Amino acid sequence: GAQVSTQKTGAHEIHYTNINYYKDAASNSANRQDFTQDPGKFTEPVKDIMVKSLPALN
Amino acid sequence: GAQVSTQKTGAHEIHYTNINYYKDAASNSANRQDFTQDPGKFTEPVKDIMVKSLPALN
Amino acid sequence: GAQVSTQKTGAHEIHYTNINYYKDAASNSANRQDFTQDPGKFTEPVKDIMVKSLPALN
Amino acid sequence: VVRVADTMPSGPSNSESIPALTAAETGHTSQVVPSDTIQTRHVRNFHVRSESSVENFLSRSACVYIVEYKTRDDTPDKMYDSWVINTRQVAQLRRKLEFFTYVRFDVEVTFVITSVQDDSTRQNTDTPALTHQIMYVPPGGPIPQAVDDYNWQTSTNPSVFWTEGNAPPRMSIPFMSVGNAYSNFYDGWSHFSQTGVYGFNTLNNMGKLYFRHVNDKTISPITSKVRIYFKPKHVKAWVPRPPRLCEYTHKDNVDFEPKGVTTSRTQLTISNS
Amino acid sequence: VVRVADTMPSGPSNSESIPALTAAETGHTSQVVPSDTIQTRHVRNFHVRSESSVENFLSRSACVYIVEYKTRDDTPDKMYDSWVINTRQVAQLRRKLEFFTYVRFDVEVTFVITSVQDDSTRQNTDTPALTHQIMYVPPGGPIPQAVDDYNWQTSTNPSVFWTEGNAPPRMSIPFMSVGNAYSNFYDGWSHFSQTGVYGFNTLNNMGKLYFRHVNDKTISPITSKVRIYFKPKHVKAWVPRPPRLCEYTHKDNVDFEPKGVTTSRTQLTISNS
Amino acid sequence: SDRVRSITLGNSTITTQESANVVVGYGVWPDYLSDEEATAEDQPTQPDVATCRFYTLDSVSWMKESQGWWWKFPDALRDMGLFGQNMQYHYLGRSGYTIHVQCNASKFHQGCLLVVCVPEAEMGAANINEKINREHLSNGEVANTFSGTKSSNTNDVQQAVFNAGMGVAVGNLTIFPHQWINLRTNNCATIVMPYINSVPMDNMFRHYNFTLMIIPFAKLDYAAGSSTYIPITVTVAPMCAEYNGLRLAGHQ
Amino acid sequence: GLPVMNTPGSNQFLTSDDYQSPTAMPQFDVTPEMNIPGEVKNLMEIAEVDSVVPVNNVNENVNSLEAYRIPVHSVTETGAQVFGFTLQPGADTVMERTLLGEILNYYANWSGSIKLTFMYCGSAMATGKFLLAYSPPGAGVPKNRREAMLGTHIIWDIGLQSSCVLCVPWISQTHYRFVSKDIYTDAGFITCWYQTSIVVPAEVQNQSVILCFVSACNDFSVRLLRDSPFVRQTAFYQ
Amino acid sequence: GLPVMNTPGSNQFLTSDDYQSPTAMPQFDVTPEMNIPGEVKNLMEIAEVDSVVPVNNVNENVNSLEAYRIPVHSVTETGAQVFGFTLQPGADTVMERTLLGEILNYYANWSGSIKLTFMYCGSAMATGKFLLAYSPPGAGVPKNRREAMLGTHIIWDIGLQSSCVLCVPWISQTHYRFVSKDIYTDAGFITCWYQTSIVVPAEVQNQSVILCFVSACNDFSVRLLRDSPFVRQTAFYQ
Repeated sequence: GAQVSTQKTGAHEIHYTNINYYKDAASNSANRQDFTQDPGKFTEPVKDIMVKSLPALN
Repeated sequence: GAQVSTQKTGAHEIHYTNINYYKDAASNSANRQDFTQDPGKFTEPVKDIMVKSLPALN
Repeated sequence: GAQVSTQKTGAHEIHYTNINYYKDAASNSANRQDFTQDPGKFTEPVKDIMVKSLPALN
Repeated sequence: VVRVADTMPSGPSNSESIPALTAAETGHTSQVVPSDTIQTRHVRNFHVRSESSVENFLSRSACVYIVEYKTRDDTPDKMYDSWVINTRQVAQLRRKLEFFTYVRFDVEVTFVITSVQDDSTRQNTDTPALTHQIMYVPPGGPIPQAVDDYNWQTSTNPSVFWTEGNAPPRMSIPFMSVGNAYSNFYDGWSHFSQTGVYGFNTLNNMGKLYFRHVNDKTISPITSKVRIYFKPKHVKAWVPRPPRLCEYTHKDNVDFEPKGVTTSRTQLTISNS
Repeated sequence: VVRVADTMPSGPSNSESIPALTAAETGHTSQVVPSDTIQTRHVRNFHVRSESSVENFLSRSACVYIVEYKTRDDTPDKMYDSWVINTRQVAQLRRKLEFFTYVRFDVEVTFVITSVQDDSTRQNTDTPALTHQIMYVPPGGPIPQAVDDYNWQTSTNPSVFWTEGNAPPRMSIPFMSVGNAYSNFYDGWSHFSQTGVYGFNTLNNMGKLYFRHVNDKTISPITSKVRIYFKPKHVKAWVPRPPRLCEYTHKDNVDFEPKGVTTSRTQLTISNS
Repeated sequence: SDRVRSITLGNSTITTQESANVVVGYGVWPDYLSDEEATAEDQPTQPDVATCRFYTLDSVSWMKESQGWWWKFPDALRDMGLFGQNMQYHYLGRSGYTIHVQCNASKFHQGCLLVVCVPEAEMGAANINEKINREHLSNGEVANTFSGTKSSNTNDVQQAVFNAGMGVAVGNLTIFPHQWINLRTNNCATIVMPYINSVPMDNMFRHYNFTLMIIPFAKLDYAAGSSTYIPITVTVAPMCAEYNGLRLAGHQ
Repeated sequence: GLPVMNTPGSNQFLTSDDYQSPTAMPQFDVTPEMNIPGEVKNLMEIAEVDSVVPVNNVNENVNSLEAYRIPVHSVTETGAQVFGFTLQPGADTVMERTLLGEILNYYANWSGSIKLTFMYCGSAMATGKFLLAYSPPGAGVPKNRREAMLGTHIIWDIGLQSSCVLCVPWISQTHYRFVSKDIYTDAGFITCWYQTSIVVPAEVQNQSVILCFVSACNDFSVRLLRDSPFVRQTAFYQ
Repeated sequence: GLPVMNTPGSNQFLTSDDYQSPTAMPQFDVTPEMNIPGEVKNLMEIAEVDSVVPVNNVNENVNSLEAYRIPVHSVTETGAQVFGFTLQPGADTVMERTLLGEILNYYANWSGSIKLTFMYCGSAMATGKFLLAYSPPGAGVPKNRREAMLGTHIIWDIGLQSSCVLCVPWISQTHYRFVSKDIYTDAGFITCWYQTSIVVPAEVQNQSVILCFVSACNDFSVRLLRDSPFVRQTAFYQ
């Protein structure tokens, strides 16, 4: 019941071990490898989206 | 001699490790994942079972 | 997630175990088996390389 | 993975089918889903009856009896201390086990020991680590009679040695009933002439525990207090019963005084007052 | 593996396309890459927004409340000590959690206990190892009333025993909100006549902790101080808000005094001075 | 071009000729409660014509020296038609919104407003340990008003434009759905705000869901011959409304 | 050896452990298992069984069997309130000691629908209709019959079928409620009303007895364990 | 047993742990998850949103809304300095309390490009052009307009488009900067200048208000956590 994933190392210069022990999900370790983002609902909160080339509400 | 089963997590949002160590069954952990039920011998303790549409001993 | 490599033993007279535990690379052990060398940029720092048989800037 | 039942949709109805009318005079408990009284929508309900199972409800560590015994005194019976093994001396664990008539569980015992230094003239001692011995004794075993009596040797009996400053001890106990289930209720006598004792006590027969200090006569008495925490597991229970209303009186019977069935209202019809 | 955006090359331009001119009067935040103002080269940028995620930003252990209680005194309320569970009494952890309006996190609690010997006539004692009990109590549970009261028995409640000289205790707590997210902000009342209390306090309902010494009446009082370190994890947060400018006043409201928006310059135009 | 915008909701239509855009909340359009999030079980009433329509609130004036306004918005529509009735007779209510704010000015006028729709805007009191009355956080469609100085009244909301009531930095108050009514280009401002809450269906009297804040940054500066009274008119309309738990009238 | 280091959490005893402990008497020849009828594997099988609610608990009728009888009789005009009670299974003074009330007093956060069942134990010749309402909160308690029929109600007749079912549905903001008495979660206000009076012919007694039953529907749930507030002891039971 | 020996590091509590700890209440029936709109998974989504900078913080205008207004008016000749400020997002007295300044005050080492956005809130009939420069350090602060246009600048006109964008690029020796005030890493010196004056016709006011916004570009980053210097408490909040 092992899980192997890459460590966090920098660019231009691994495969650790994770075994889930306790019988719950509140004992699972902190998911500190979620790098996902989408600034599409804090920027561009709009209908009729801009083009950046048109004069943008001319 | 490993056993893999799912953890208890909620709906809409695992696979832990269990190894049986000691040489008896009184050392095995508490089976806290038995969700089975049947209220057929505390409700409906009857012969000539009701239909819920018929007038039920008319 | 195991890695097997040879131990350091002398000539004319092994296969240890290494498992990467922690979630970073600053926790990985010291890489004390890098025997590589190249004295080509501290000796011969030159253009028009010598031959050792020619009289070497005759 | 077992969910609770969902809600099915319903509509305007005019039928001879009557979920509202039932015969409670047969002992049949009616089975009306809320989709048969008013117009309920579609509900995808994800409740799981998880923490209400008979395993989850009783597998919590609960105290049963406090045991107090000192390391040096004037009388030999105030040194070590025994206890007859029973679960019916604290009303919480007893009341949680008295939903049922018969149960089948393995016991997982954990002792928690605290040492209190007594008051004397010479309390400024350099005391080493205390040591404790807990000798299980099956029914009919030898009777320890002192802290230095040679019956504490444990040639066969289960024992445990603990030193203060560690995690508390823990051991498991398998199913030891001679029948098929631990009878929390037995309506009968002991003699076949329907005489003797009435229990509830005829079928205890569990054996007894013993406690002593392994250390010798110290120069300062230390009051020791050990707490026993039963923790059942692998539990199967049969033929339930309603819980107890009146308060308890003793451990060897079921006797009580009558209690009012609830607390009064002083009104009968609610209003905005 | 997610990188930041690179830099695309640009050149001399004369277009009707105007990245510089935008309409900020629509609430749209402009999206000008530096490749549209001046002639930027090709940059292969390997920055990773790693240590700015909402998981990485809040999953640090932070103190919430210090608890002080002695092992023998004259009054029974200065022995054990309780605490109502809330995160809004220290401005650092509170201010880090008040970026958001609603959060969903599991709590991982760690207690750090220190024992200070008080001053008396007879401080030269031979003191054994202290022991601590931390009994969680759900909302509506029994009220402990002494250090020897029989409500400390933990027939069901979560507890932990620690002995001084080890690693500090640690336990996890799952998501316990009855809604869907811990409301750091609730704009409303408690009574449906829009009266009662205003909070922010109507939706705390977390239960309370209790602390006591398991050891008996010692011959020298020892001041005990335990520190609680919350450590959230598995964090999802929604609908953010700007941080707090003015200083805090209390724990059960949001009230304050007005603070100047920044520190003044005494000039407005920079120069070589 | 896209300056002419029309909005039809039921039997009330707003036509503007110098709009800016429509800010759709945090990207999510209003929607009825899908049954993956269903909590209660009885059938809700979705009127959809007598409820999803534009209701006009009171109009306030903007002089040279005015400081701000705030409206609580599940409460300012307490007594506006069948939205008000179906607020009263039920127990749980869920609805989106659609804010529109009319304010017009000529080309020889200048100034700029700021229309921010802050969820869960819990405001601090004027004194530190005083209980706020219900008639100062809201007054229905009667607008409250900020005070630019350090307000020190009794049983009153802490009125300060440089704190926005919550003690936040008011320049940083633009993380929410915001628009700028700069008077040189725009006639109005439109915010379509979906229903953000931690519970799926909530009551509509005990809870103040959000607060619409209009705070002027550029003051209404103009000549010595122009028209002084320049009003501000706000008209909103709920969306996707539904109501759970019909009971007897009142609230207590 | 093996490179290992402890964590904060070592050397503690916790009540909710699930860790494997060694046996004290190994190889123990366990006595065989027997098929006993009436097996409980979930307390929710017990909680969904009908049981009688002590409704009439008024000023020393609790020290008797009188507390279970709900009296009802012929009225002068119409439309009076026979009984009425708050819906707090665990914090009420009515359903406090019933089986559903006991099990929920061992819990803290519950949800799901509740059935009431009303056996009529009058004579075999008298009739009468009774409005069995349910008023969700936000408003107060409906003081007359006209305010009572604006909730979830049922109009129950007395005939061959002597028992009714008012199946209270689930109308709630949150998923789960609280057992304890609090302000944020209030449930509903049962109030029974004469739809008509009791018409009874001659040579029969006028007054009769209605009973009440309570149970749980298919989607009933409980979430947090705790100790129940009914255990009130002082010392040990020697 | 098993041959194991501890390492230096056993029996310590560290703030940045990632070690699995046991639960206190097992098998906990977690309440379901709800799709709430406006989800944040990275604070960098928050840091790249426009927000207003208090530029005019001069000798008690901070106790008012006056601090956000940048005044500008018709000049006699040309070419004066309206405003100007150092580029230290976290150590300035100008962008200290803005949202970008707050988030970077929770950090220590940052990098990436910064956008400024300048809404013009004057009348609908006045025009004027403004030189928006950026002078990288090594030299001082440019004292007149001739020294100002030898940096990264932009010449912005006022028309229908009321707001500009000066997108400050990334010109740096190191990859990352420092938040705190220090000497080794200095950034640049924003200085705004009249390209022309403000020509306004009759019966219109002379003076107007420019606003400033701030945000971050696509490649903005922060590296080290710390405590922010804004939390100044004395005792607990009972």
